[PDB]
This record gives sequence, structure tokens and C-alpha cells, in this order.
Amino acid sequence: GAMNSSNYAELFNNDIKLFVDDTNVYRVTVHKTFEGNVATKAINGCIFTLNPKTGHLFLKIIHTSVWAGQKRLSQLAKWKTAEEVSALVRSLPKEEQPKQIIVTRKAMLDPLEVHMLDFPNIAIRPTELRLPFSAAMSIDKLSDVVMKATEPQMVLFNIYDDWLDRISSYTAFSRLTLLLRALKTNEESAKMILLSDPTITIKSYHLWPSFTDEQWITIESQMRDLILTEYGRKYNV
Amino acid sequence: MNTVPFTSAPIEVTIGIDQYSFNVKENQPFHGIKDIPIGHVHVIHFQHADNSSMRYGYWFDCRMGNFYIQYDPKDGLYKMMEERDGAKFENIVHNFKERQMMVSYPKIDEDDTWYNLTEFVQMDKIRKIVRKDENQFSYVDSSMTTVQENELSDPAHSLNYTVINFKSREAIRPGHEMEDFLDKSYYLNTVMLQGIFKNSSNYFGELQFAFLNAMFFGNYGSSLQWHAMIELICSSATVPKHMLDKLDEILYYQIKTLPEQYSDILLNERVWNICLYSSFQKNSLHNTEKIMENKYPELL
Ligand SMILES: C[C@H](CC(=O)O)CC(=O)Nc1nccs1
Repeated sequence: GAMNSSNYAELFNNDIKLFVDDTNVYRVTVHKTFEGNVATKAINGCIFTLNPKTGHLFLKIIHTSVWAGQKRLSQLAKWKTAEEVSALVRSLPKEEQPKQIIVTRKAMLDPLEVHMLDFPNIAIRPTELRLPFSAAMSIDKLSDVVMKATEPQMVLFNIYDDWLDRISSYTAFSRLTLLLRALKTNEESAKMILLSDPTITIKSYHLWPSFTDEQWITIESQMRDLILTEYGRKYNV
Repeated sequence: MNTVPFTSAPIEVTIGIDQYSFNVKENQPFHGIKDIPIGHVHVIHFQHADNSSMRYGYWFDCRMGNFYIQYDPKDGLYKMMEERDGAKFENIVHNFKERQMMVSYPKIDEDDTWYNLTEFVQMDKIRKIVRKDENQFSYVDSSMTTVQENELSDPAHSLNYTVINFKSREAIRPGHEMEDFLDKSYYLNTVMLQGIFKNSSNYFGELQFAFLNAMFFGNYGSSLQWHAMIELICSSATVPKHMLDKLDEILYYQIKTLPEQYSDILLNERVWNICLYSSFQKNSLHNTEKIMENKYPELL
């Protein structure tokens, strides 16, 4: 059934699973027209498909051409997402296919279930967790590949860099969701925290800076402070 | 006009014959039902006074044989039986008519209700949904499960309605996932009408039989089937103009006949609100929408 805080450790067991987040699939800017009407302009999007145990991220770039001449784009985007996740599963060797796919938004359940009819033993589940995967486009290297794309493309990343050499998956996921929540809540301040110190760099082959164990503790504290700070600003507390 | 005689009535029981019903007292001199209109299927149904558990009954057509009811004190129910000796069947019935021990099927002449509820229902199709080939009549009760219910347990005692499942490979062509899920026309017209039922009349017949089993026995799987068959049509963008015309008449008389006090359990809010107000066919069911809004405005 649904995935929540009671079964949170299930994310890090040895059953292959993927999170699918469709927030950034259909992305638009809204603007006035010459006649004073309003029009949307789509920009490139992405499906965020993540293995929370290993950090493997399957980033399918959704190029604006897929919307050309299509109607009801917000509805179509869910079905396109499900089509692409199903195609990914079919592309994976049997021993790599997930046993569960957890969608971050309940409107993805029926599209994904219908596209995965051929896989009756893959469970399609919602979650009660509020996950900040919409902020993936605040990770500079992910945003850059999406916006530079001129055609549909799949790009593979490890969203944990090399952290699993030193920490468990549970801790890596907790660090990831804290970083993404902070970038979602105050992007400018989060990036300031992550880069403020020029002597800590992002390796060419990484997404995040090369912090020591002690520096990650400091960074995580500053991210928690940011989130609390913004909550106080928001609610006047 | 034909006659369903009763050897006796040893236990107090409410007897239904189609949409009519009457109460028989324990050991009352009741010996059956006369003047049953030829040309339709019929259903004779029972609810025991001392145990309202198991509504049960028999679908039959007097054109196919001579049928009588005898209470079985071992199995504790009124059983339908076929009399193969015609001359004896006429004489015992005659005697019971002469002694005026039969109720008359109380049909008003202006009244087309039963025809309107059974227009497409044929005995031969009932006997394929309800499988007991040694009898010409079909037993149904409140607790019988459907084949689809059993898939989600005695297969001999099941209702073999046609399985409808909107999230199944049968309903969804590979490569047409969104199309077929949002517009069930493929599933309705190719899989169900052209493929399985062969024509709209057989589809309607099963829909009407499902409703009648839901209404007369409180059979829950029959209610599920009735709503699924409605939903499949209403959720199709492309339906032969005439078929929605006929759907509206069928549903109007079903809603008209439903007991007002059973609406909470016999009507699915989601299906009806979707069919009348959101579906492709939201504007094609004018008569049904009008009776639903005037009779059950709470459901909506
Ligand atoms: C005892 C009898 C045995 C037989 O005829 O094979 C069956 C019987 O009584 N049938 C009825 N027909 C009309 C009213 S009751």
C-alpha cells in the first residue's frame, strides 16, 4: 500500500525500488500576449526516477517538442511519465527491474498502473512522505543538462556522489532530502551555504561539494537552521 | 396465460413474482400463481418470515415447460420443479383454480413495467450466466458470488457474468494506454459488443438481469456488474447513436422501479455522478437524469 514514516526503513532494504517524481515533466512560463491575453511557453522538463538505496538517478529529459500540437498537457504529462518509466523498466535486465515503484503524487497511480499491466508483480505505490524532489532542478548540473537538451535524452547520475563509501543509504537519503528541502525553501541561501567556502569544490564527476565528515555535519546544521529560519519568517514565529 | 402451482406453503414466507409480492402465512391454503403473462421471462422469489437470511428465487419462462414449487423440509426451501406429465399438470392446476387457491398475477393493462425491465432478457442467456444445465429454470440467491468476485469460492454456485475490468489487458491495447483508459470505446465496441456479446441486445440483457438480481435478491456482485456495464457505455466517446437512446429508456425504468428506501445500498454515488455529470454521455441520458434528480437528489 502507501509508504509512510512507519515503513521508512523499507526504502533501504534489498528489494529494488524506485521513486518516480513527475513534478518537473511539464514546465511552463506564463506571459502576456500582444493582445493582452495570457499564453504559456513550455521549457524542457525531466522525470526524476531514483533508487533510494543506491543513489542511481535515471533522469529522462522531456524536450519541449513532445508537447507540440498536443492538448491537455498537464494530463498528457502524467501519461508520458508513465510511458517513459515503463520503457525504462523494460530496458533494464530482469535482475535490475524494480519490485516496487513509489510515485510522489497520487495522480500518477492510474497512468503508471495502466502502463505497467505487463508487470503484475511490480507494486505501484503512493507515499505519505512529502518529498522535495521538485527541487532537483536546483542542482546546477541537473538543471544544465535539462536546459541544454535539444532532443529527448536519458542521463544517468548517482545523486549521492561517493557518500555511500562512508555512510549508509538511510543517512544518504536523509542528507539528500534535507539538501533538497533547503533548496526548495530558500534556494539562494542553500546554494550560498553549499559554496560559500571556495576551498571546497565539486568534483567534475560529482553533483555536490567534497565535504569531509565534519564539514557535512556543519553543512547539515546550517541547512536545518535555514529551514527553521524560513519557517519562522513564513509564519511570523 | 400460464400457471406456477405450489404443492403447499408449510412455512410463512413473502413470495415475489416479478415486481409484485405478497405474504403467505404458515400452513395457509396457498397453491400458487396464475395468469402469468406469456412472452417474458419471470422470477419467483422468496424471503422466509422466520429468517430473512437468503432471499432466493427462480428465473423461468412458462414457454419452456410446466414448473411447480414444493417446499423441501430437509434443505429448508421452496424448490422449483418441472412436471414432465402434461395431463396431470393441467388437472392439479385446474383443481386448484376451481377451488380459487391461487393468486392472480396482478398486471394492470396500461402497465408495461415488466416488459420495460426485461425487454432484452432471454432465458437462454440466463442459463449461461447461471450454470445448472439439468434444469430449464435458474436459481439465484442473495449470497451467490460472481466469477469476477471469486477471482479477487464454489464455482458451481457462481454468477458467470461477463468480466469487466477497466485496468486489465483486455481493456487496454498496448500502445494505446491513455487513449483506451480515458475513452473506453475500444473496449465497449470491439472487445465487448463485437467480440463477446455479439450485439447490443445481449449486452443490454445481461445489464438488465444484473439489475434485477441486485434488486430482488440484494445480490451485491450483481449490483457491481450492473454499474460496470453502465459505466463502460457512459465512459465511451463513441456509442451507435441508438444505443444511448435505448440505455436511457432501460435506466429510466430501473430507477423508477427501485424501492425508494433501498437507494442507499443499490445505487453507487461515484458511478452515477460520473455517468450523469462528467462522462462523455452526460448529455445523452435525459430521461434518466430527470428521474434521478427528482427521486434521489441526495445521491447527487
Ligand atoms: C409428485 C409428482 C411426481 C411426478 O409427477 O413425477 C410431482 C409433482 O407433484 N409435480 C407437480 N405438478 C403439479 C403440482 S405438483
